[PDB]
Amino acid sequence: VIKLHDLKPAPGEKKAKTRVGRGEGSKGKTAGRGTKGTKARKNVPVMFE
RNA sequence: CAAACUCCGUGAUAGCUGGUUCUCCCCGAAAUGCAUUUAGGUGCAGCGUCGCAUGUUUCUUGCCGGAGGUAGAGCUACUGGA
Ligand SMILES: [Mg+2]
Ligand SMILES: [Mg+2]
Ligand SMILES: [Mg+2]
Ligand SMILES: [Mg+2]
Ligand SMILES: [Mg+2]
Ligand SMILES: [Mg+2]
Ligand SMILES: [Mg+2]
Ligand SMILES: [Mg+2]
Ligand SMILES: [Mg+2]
Ligand SMILES: [Mg+2]
Ligand SMILES: [Mg+2]
Ligand SMILES: [Mg+2]
Ligand SMILES: [Mg+2]
Ligand SMILES: [Mg+2]
Ligand SMILES: [Mg+2]
Ligand SMILES: [Mg+2]
Repeated sequence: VIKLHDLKPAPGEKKAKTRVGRGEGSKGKTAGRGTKGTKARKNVPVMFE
């Protein structure tokens, strides 16, 4: 018997989103951008070497 | 006031400064080279990580084959110098 409550997503379909910057517990204070730098502020184009 | 004030383009633009919030488990860097209107930025390769693949090809020692050209030494051997 299938009720609307027993539905199960398949193992591995649901990968949790990565909420960058939410405490030193997981991703803290720099959001995986390292310390100061251009990538630390906005970005650099796809082109300029 | 070395270009008045209010509104608007306007979230002007900031390679600069600050800040970036709940827990645990696993691995774990560099401050190097090259290039750069580049030197406090950035990209490539090394350095980490995760996955896949080759599953030891890697490591240590012993022995073997090797080329050096340093320490030292030498100079009636040269270049110098006494
Ligand atoms: Mg900071
Ligand atoms: Mg720095
Ligand atoms: Mg950086
Ligand atoms: Mg006025
Ligand atoms: Mg407007
Ligand atoms: Mg505009
Ligand atoms: Mg602004
Ligand atoms: Mg900007
Ligand atoms: Mg500061
Ligand atoms: Mg460790
Ligand atoms: Mg083997
Ligand atoms: Mg030998
Ligand atoms: Mg020999
Ligand atoms: Mg000597
Ligand atoms: Mg002698
Ligand atoms: Mg001579």
